[PDB]
Amino acid sequence: VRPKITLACEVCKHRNYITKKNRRNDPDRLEIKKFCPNCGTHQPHKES
Amino acid sequence: AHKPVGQNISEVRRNARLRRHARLRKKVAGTAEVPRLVVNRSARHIHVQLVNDLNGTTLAAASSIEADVRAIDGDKKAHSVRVGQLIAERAKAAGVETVVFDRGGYTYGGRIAALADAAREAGLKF
Amino acid sequence: KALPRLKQRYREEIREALQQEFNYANVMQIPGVVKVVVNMGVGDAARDAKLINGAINDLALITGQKPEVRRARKSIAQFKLREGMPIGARVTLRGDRMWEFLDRLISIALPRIRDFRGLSPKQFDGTGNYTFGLNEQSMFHEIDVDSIDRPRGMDITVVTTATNDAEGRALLRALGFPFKEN
Amino acid sequence: MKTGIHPEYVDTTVQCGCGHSFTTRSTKQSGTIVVEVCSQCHPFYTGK
Amino acid sequence: RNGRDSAAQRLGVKRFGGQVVKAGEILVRQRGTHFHPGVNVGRGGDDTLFALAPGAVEFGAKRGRKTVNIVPVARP
RNA sequence: GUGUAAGUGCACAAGGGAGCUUGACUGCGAGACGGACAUGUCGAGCAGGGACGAAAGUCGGGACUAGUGAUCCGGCACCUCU
Repeated sequence: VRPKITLACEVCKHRNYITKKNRRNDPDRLEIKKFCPNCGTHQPHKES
Repeated sequence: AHKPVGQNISEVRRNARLRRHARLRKKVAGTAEVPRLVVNRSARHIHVQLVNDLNGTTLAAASSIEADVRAIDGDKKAHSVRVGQLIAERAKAAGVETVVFDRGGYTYGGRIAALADAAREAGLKF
Repeated sequence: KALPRLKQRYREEIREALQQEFNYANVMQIPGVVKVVVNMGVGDAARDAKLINGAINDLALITGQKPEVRRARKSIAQFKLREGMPIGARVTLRGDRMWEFLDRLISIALPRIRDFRGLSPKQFDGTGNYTFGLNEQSMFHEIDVDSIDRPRGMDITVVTTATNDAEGRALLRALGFPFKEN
Repeated sequence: MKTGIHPEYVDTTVQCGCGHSFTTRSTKQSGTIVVEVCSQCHPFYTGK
Repeated sequence: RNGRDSAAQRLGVKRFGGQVVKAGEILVRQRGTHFHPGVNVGRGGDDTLFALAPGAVEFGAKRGRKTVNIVPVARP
């Protein structure tokens, strides 16, 4: 299934971005780099 | 009764070059103040023109055929560099400042890259 | 300062022989070979992958260069074949490598074929390209008999510049191909 | 030429039953290759 | 079994030849690329053609494709 | 052949392959389409900070049209609100 999951920042740790993914294709916690507004730069967003 | 069975390699090369030049002409076009620098490269020479597509003319042109750029004893890359400088300040004389580089369906490297940076360092920014 | 003897032979005497046989109007109508393509279609590799690795080693030892795996471009139920799994390996030989492989094959591999009675000269197709196939891989001394575990034949094709079957067969015969007589 | 993707080449001397010395590159590490039968001694090529 | 149908999508040409338009005005609403964008005409995510500059819509053909262009009407 | 129904298209490829990458962004948005209303749809362009590219440039998910549920009520994270 592709459940709704949340990607939080690393520095301030706000659960900003959400999206779906297959829990069996990528059971490991996702890692992607996205734009964080308040910090104003591009940092990776980690799963919760 | 000597009929070759298939296409010659020259025909295949010409058709492929024309097709992949046309495929890149989708995004590249030249205007009056932003003309298109189209380069044609052969095994012995190289040619460049400044084309304004909306009307279909050539503001400036340069090539290796002319004897002035024939005189340099340098290698083909050197000839391309000289041709790039020549097209650069010919365009300077033509009132053209900014251009778009049409590579003519060839890979951007070797002689083509050589005269590309030759034109770039001569003041024609693109 | 070094040339394969087959290339020297073709450049010196075989070219002149073809010229006098066919009286070409220009010196670049002389038919010369272009490339030699080796195919070994496993087919049974749809079950087990290691057959493909074995074919890879066989082609690497025979030709001298790493072969290319050909994927199955169509899914067929009778052969239980789907898209994506390997089917056969293939090597394209050109220039000095092709000349040396041709020399080695002609002078060593063909006489090593058990009860080798010749190659039928009827295998050309219009443009003078010869396609023949073997049954095993033991004819080459590059690959050891004890090393092998299962026979694996190949499909050798020699595409030439020639336009007709007669010119291609003449060029191959002058090259030293052991054709039959019909 | 991709360096590490192909086997090794070496001056190989092909020896036939007739004793012909054939210096030509191949991949066999023995240096000299001894072969019992070839085109020079095969019945087919010799007309026997 | 029958009786299921979809709502009409109101596709077609919205501005016809000679009509003057403003920037960003939708010209045609289409599923495929039946009309291809021309000069001063863009293409949307759903193949919708919209005007990139003010002017008069002009329907033309280019290399066998029917295209839609915008004629830059003369300023008074 | 285009993930998937059919239709409209796509060979200039939107079809096939490879390299890097996360724009499957943040604040917006002139002007429009369609509509009883609520919905819904397209969008040039500006700023920030990025990806790819030599560059021009393209990128606010997927060739397009289906894959979804208003309001109330409640949960979680942040806020320089009370």
